[PDB]
Amino acid sequence: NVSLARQNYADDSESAINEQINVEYNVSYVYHALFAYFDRDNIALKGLAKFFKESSEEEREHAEQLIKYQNIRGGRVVLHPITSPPSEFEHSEKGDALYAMELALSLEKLTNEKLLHVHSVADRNNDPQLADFIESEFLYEQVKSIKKIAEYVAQLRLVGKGHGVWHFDQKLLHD
Amino acid sequence: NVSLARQNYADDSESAINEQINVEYNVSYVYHALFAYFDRDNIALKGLAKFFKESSEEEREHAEQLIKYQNIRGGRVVLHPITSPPSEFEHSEKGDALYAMELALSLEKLTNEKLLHVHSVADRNNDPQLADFIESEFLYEQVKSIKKIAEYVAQLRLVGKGHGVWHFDQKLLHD
Amino acid sequence: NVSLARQNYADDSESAINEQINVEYNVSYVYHALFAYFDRDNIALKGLAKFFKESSEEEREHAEQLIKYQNIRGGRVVLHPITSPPSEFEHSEKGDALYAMELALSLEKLTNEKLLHVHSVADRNNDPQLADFIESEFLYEQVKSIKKIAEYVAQLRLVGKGHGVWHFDQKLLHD
Amino acid sequence: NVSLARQNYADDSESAINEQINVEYNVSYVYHALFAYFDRDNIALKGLAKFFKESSEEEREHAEQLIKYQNIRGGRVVLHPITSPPSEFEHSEKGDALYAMELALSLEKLTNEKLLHVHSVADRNNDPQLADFIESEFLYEQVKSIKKIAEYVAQLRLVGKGHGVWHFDQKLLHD
Amino acid sequence: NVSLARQNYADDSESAINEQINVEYNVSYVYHALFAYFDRDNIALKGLAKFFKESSEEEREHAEQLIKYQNIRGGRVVLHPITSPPSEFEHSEKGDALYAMELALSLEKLTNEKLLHVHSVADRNNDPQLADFIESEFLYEQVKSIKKIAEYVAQLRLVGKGHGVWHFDQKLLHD
Amino acid sequence: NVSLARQNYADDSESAINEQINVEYNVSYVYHALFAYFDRDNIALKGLAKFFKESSEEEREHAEQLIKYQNIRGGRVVLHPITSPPSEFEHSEKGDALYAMELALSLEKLTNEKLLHVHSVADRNNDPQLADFIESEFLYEQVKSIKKIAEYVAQLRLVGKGHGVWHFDQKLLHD
Ligand SMILES: [Mg+2]
Ligand SMILES: [Mg+2]
Ligand SMILES: [Mg+2]
Ligand SMILES: [Mg+2]
Ligand SMILES: [Mg+2]
Ligand SMILES: [Mg+2]
Ligand SMILES: [Mg+2]
Ligand SMILES: [Mg+2]
Ligand SMILES: [Mg+2]
Ligand SMILES: [Mg+2]
Repeated sequence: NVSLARQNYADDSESAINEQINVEYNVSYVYHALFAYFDRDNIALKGLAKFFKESSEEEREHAEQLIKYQNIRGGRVVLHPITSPPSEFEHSEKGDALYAMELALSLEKLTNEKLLHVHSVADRNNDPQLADFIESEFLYEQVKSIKKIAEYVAQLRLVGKGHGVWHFDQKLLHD
Repeated sequence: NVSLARQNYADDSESAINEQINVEYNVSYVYHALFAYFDRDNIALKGLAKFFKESSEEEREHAEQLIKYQNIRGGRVVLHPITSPPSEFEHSEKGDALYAMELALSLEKLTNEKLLHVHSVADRNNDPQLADFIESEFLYEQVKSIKKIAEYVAQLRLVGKGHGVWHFDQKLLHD
Repeated sequence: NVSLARQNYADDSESAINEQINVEYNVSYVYHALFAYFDRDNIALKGLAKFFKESSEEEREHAEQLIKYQNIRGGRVVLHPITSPPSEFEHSEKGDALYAMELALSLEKLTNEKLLHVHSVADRNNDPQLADFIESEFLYEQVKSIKKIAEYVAQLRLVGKGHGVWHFDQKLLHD
Repeated sequence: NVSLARQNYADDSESAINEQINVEYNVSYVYHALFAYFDRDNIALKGLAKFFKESSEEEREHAEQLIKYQNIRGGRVVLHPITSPPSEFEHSEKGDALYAMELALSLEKLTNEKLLHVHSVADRNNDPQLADFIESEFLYEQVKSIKKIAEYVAQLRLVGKGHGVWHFDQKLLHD
Repeated sequence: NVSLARQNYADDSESAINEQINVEYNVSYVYHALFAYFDRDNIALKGLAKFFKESSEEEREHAEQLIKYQNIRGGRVVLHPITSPPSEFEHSEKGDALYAMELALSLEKLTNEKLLHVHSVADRNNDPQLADFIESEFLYEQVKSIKKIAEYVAQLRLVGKGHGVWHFDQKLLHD
Repeated sequence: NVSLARQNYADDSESAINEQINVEYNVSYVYHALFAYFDRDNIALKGLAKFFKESSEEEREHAEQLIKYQNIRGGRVVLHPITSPPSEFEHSEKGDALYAMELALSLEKLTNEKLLHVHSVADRNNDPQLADFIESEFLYEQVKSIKKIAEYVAQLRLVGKGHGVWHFDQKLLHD
């Protein structure tokens, strides 16, 4: 029936973790839609495809880590529906590549906002282990990832459409 | 914005592949709910949890392989919603372990049924490349997986609840 | 009682596989009779003996693979009687060696005809996995084996009886 | 067309060796039916299946060794029909595993009885080479195999049906 | 003078294979004309030259594989004329590189159409071995090749004429 | 768009190189027809097949070297049609092997005559680099190949038909 491990773990904290699992899965799914777009033969931006596919795997790993954490604390994992992401990332004015990177950046900042919410739930329930788990396993990697993608945005704006985007994509491919 | 690779690839086949991606993703998600249940401290069947987690990873890799195939043929990948799986796999008369394994078996047979439909879609559109992709990459591995899981069901019925289930789980844990 | 794996597997397909198991065993047994003849001290064609003994092992391995396949699909293996092969392969006009190779060739073509029958049973029962299993695991190796033995027939006809047969046998021995 | 090697080798002994080849082949075939039964998905005793498959291979290698011996002595090898073995080894009161092992034990004792007759055939024809071939290559290995299988029968009676049988099977699987 | 191997091999299948051999040779020859053009000192696109030269060698290897297959099945190889390809691939609007890569794409799709025709001939003559040979040895490699070249077309359109084309060519050279 | 490398390179020399490219391709094609004949299951001369296959590859490599040379000198490669070779090489009185080796000898001496023509075109046009290219890259290998094949003709005449030809062929196979 009941968890024998659960201790100092509030219903609201359990719920916030189940919510964060769903955020990470949904963002993982959008990254996989981004991979599927740039992997098309008529788009053919293989570095962007690779980067978005690796980002999809990374976010799913975050989701799996939170599932494991939930059970460590004795909460119960509830897996919520995963929403259908858009399929098309065409943007004639910005170029598809810059538009996709700007969307990835907004994806990372949304994830960060959600993580900061989990942290506030932990603090208001006096759960220092949950607060530390979020800080040490997610918050620092999240701001590093935000800065990295913001740098890609800046570089894609600098090189311009056409040859420059293709070249930035080759740099992404071989990193 | 049109595929330059696409040839002899019907919209019928394109949609069946997008449906199969969704089937594999949903089955992967159910396997992750099964992992999350047996990973609970009060269930504590580590072999079952490991088997279902690795099954979840395998089904996700099937989805990603079909995504890449779609783009090879010049179809457009559409990622459909992933439905929320059940969280509870308690069953007093069968025991949780036998019940979960019988559910895994029906998951694999449902996947096989969907795969056989994709193959008939290929045949009816005279798409021998798609037919052979399904046969060579999925259909043989699928009947092997169904037999493996039916063997686990038989072994779980033989050893009985309690000590026997825990012992079967340890064997799974070390496979 | 009943197979839990069996799915899309017709009674006629199960029967055709049990029949093919018996074909492979019977051909394996005739190859072993061929080995036993050329291994006689007064025949003393050690390359032919070796080739026929390895062919006997190969065909028995085919029989064992079909037994395993039957259980993978959830059919029930029925092992039918194995017929007594002839013991003597003397042929004064052709020479024993050429006569035995021509018989091996007819053995391989009979096996091929039986395999093509299994395949037709699979197609008429809409069993694409069985059809692919036969194609990918048997049909290609079978035509390669038929061409190889036909080449031995042609070479044995070319070298002629006596010294030439003994020499061709030495070539077979060291391959 | 006559053997130049044959010496002190009675037709009595030649026929007894051809009979022993047939005994080993029939026992090998029964062991393969036992493999095919325990390899079923609803039986799923992998250790038993492996033991019986390796027993089938061992008995076939005995047949092939006797074929080679026949030709060493200058007898003519005759390969007799191999009879269809039973397919079903279900036994509610003993349990399938104990029943099958007791059948294996009687198979080995029947083989031993046949071997002892071949030895008496050698003795009554003053064929000390044949007698010593039987003693050195078969009779000691045969009593060792009978004792090993009688030990398996005793262990299967001790552990009882259900969990115990599955556990004994796992020990067999890792031997 | 007659094939002893030939079995279940229709005259129409033999002809379709001989036609496919000629298609592979003609495509190989056109690739060699593309190599000879981009290897000119005043064109000097080394990566495209290398790619077209390796494509010519691989298409010739396909022709040789089909020759060997014809003899495995016991048909007779007939080698037909290889027609003269164009020598000039100058295109002012598209640029030579994009024009040549679009031409390569249509050559691969033309080969694919002929392969699918051979497949249909095999199906119509109930030749599952020939159907499987085309599927497993040619059709999958062909769709991968078509996607690769369509990706090259997309990249050549993205980078534009002049510096971009030269840069894409360097990428192709070192891959 | 004109060659910037071309220097002291006469139109007649350019044309003689394009003619020689077509000579090597046609000879290569005939060697492939010889391979396809001796690769038949009812001919089964594996050494002759291997020799003619590698001769075909060698002559095609000569053609490609002449293509590269043409571009080094600034001429334009023109690829002419490749005529259809014979498919049958049966000769009852000589035997197929001796007849085919005598045909290869004629092929090599014809190629030699064409090369000596290219050399005389170079001399008439005071093109010492072309003359030296032909001398050092082709003429010496050509007389060595001619002597090699003449030696094969003499050995095939000496061993006679049947066992001798098969034996010579085995020697060729292991060279
Ligand atoms: Mg994350
Ligand atoms: Mg801290
Ligand atoms: Mg799957
Ligand atoms: Mg076989
Ligand atoms: Mg296939
Ligand atoms: Mg024995
Ligand atoms: Mg080439
Ligand atoms: Mg090709
Ligand atoms: Mg040459
Ligand atoms: Mg010189």
